[PDB]
Amino acid sequence: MKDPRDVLKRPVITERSADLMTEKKYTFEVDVRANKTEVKDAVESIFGVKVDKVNIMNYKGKSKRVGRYTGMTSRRRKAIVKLTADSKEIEIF
Amino acid sequence: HVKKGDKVMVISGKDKGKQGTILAAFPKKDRVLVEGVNMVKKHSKPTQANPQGGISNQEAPIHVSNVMPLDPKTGEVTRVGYKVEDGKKVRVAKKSGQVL
Amino acid sequence: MKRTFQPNNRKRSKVHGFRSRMSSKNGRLVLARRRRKGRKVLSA
Amino acid sequence: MKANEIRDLTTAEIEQKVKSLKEELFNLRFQLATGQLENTARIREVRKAIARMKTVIREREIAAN
RNA sequence: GAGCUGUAAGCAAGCUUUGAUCCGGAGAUUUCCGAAUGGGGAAACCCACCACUCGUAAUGGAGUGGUAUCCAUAUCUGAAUUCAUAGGAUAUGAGAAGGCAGACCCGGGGAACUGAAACAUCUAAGUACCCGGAGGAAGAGAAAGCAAAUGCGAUUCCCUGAGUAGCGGCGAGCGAAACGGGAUCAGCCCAAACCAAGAGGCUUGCCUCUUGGGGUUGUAGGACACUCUGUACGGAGUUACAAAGGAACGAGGUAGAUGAAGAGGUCUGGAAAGGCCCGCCAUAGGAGGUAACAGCCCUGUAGUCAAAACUUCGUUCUCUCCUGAGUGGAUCCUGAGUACGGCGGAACAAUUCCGUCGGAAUCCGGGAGGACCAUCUCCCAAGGCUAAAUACUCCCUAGUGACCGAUAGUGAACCAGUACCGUGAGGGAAAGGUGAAAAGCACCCCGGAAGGGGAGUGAAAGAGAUCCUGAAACCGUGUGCC
RNA sequence: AUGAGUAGCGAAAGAGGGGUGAGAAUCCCCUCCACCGAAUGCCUAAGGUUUCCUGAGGAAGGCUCGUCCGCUCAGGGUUAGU
Repeated sequence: MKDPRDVLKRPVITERSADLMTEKKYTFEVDVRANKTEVKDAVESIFGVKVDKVNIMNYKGKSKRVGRYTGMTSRRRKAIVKLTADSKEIEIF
Repeated sequence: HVKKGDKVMVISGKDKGKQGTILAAFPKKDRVLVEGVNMVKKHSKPTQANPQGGISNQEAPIHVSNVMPLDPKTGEVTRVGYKVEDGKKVRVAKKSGQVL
Repeated sequence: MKRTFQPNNRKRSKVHGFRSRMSSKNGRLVLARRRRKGRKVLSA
Repeated sequence: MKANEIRDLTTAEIEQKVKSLKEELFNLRFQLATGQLENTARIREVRKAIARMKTVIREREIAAN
């Protein structure tokens, strides 16, 4: 990473994500080459909060089809950041 | 040789002899929309735009070689030429010599 | 966005794999021939 | 900004603009994901601006050496 | 110079005459693998060290560069050996490492089937194939030649000689050369012997080490000694001719610009470019398109032009460099284990290749003309460099076919080396057509839908999505005669 | 095309009531009955690569059917200092 805004891509808005958000946990899509400490520091810098823990998944691509052609979607990296008893990242969802 | 906003006259087709105004141009296909010319009746299903739907009455593009501009001073059809007035090239009317 | 066959068989890759093909002049000849034909897939 | 203008600012001044633009993009992307972006054309415009700036910077550094 | 955001829909949001999309020249960025080169590795991934930077109280984390091997040049040290030397370390190296165009050419190795009706050699064939080296071309090249003449004078390529000579179980078959006619057309440089300078052994001398002048030759030349002649205002050149940079004009290439003349009337028609009756242009009657067959509707064509920037050629200037001809012929040189001989295999009086031993001459000197012995005739070996005429095209541009037209033509006119088959090397398909224009069927009716019947669009709906034409096999319904 | 509406369509236990639905032998629920039980149970490998969950679906596919599915289509879902 060079600028922390290149580590976080976009937030994840689902039912599971909205459920976890009430436990003070936030879910982001992360650059596939970023590691836990990188995400921790990026969230520290961008939002000015205190981070307690970070967990990361790796997701394979899915097979899709539009008519006769077949392909795969991109791989994804997902991070669940647990903030401490501090402020609240306003995702303005 | 003609562009949007020109007074033209149709030379070939069902609407031969009619004259109107260019409303759109499609240089990627050499087709052009002339008002009041080549009217179609599209049967359009109800949808978000035009909620009730029905049978429309619009124009359809004709080929650009079926149409020729009008000479400003005589009103008859003219072939196009290109002169450079003031460091700017202008379409000229071969029949007379006037611009556009 | 590809197709994989036996991505766990190590002997398959150690026999017909790319790095084994590139380890001798004959394997490099094989790769040159398959590139000349225009194959989508070179080796295993 | 057009190159002419970017070319007038000092290198440092350029770097700052790049930083700011990169923040705008972050925000724009988050809004899109949530569902609160109308001008989606803004995204592309910002990306190209960032490039215009980096191009000017490199050109100055090459010239130096 | 007016629209645009590819295919390619849709559906949003936008840009643009303060000039976008688009086309051409020059740049910038260029993740990871791959010769892949920090180490490892099941190619697209893991794990490091050094320096600097970001960050932490610190550990942990991140960014930017460097870190393979071999070779060369050095610099030091320097295993054996003290120096030296192997080596080690250090540096400097746009060095070389791999790919391909299934083509062309140099070198090395090198089959078998087949045929000879069998098989003895031979032929196939120095072919297929494998290995190494390259270049835009490549070895080839300026006589110790041809050959027998009134001689020609480097090399290469085409015609002819000639399917001849010749070689051939002389059988199959293999197979020349010279003369003559053409294409292209230039030949040069060194060593050697001599002169001048310094050193290094030697005692000066001597004698080699180097550097500058010198000189390139056979009806011999050079050295050498002596004459004129010069060092320029003349000549030559980066293509060999030792060597060697810029600057101006012209023509191209890589975008483009301009460019004549019919809405002629009238008939059929869905539509006129067609029929009939009239006109025009032409350095332009190539071609494509447009609702049917267009010179005059469009894009264009003939002819003229046009380049900021990269390039390809020419011409000139500039630049750089530079003696030849004589008289002699007292004395030296003209290419060392070579020319030639033996010894074996290889090859096959024998013939040559390579090794295996030997071993001259050198201008009054040698080598040749099938052998040897003599006459005469041509040449000058044991140093090097040279364009052109020729070979082939993976590619790019412009075109052309008494070439194919979807079982044809490339395997591939369509998301084809794809789908499929195989562990792998590898093998390898099928599949084009609505309509001029989606105007691609609102609405009503039966039906869960599919699919129909009306209505409507259209020239055509029996053109409704595998939608031009639509044969045969095959499958049905009705009916005249039995 | 013919063979030909022929041979197949394999074990092995189901029956009824209710529901859904255009349509039910075959899908869901209930009830009883029946089968395995050193497994036909529990977990977890190799291997497969989304087949997992929710909603929709009735082209194709599933030796009959289908309102169902390992099928189709949209969204989701995999969190380690031990």
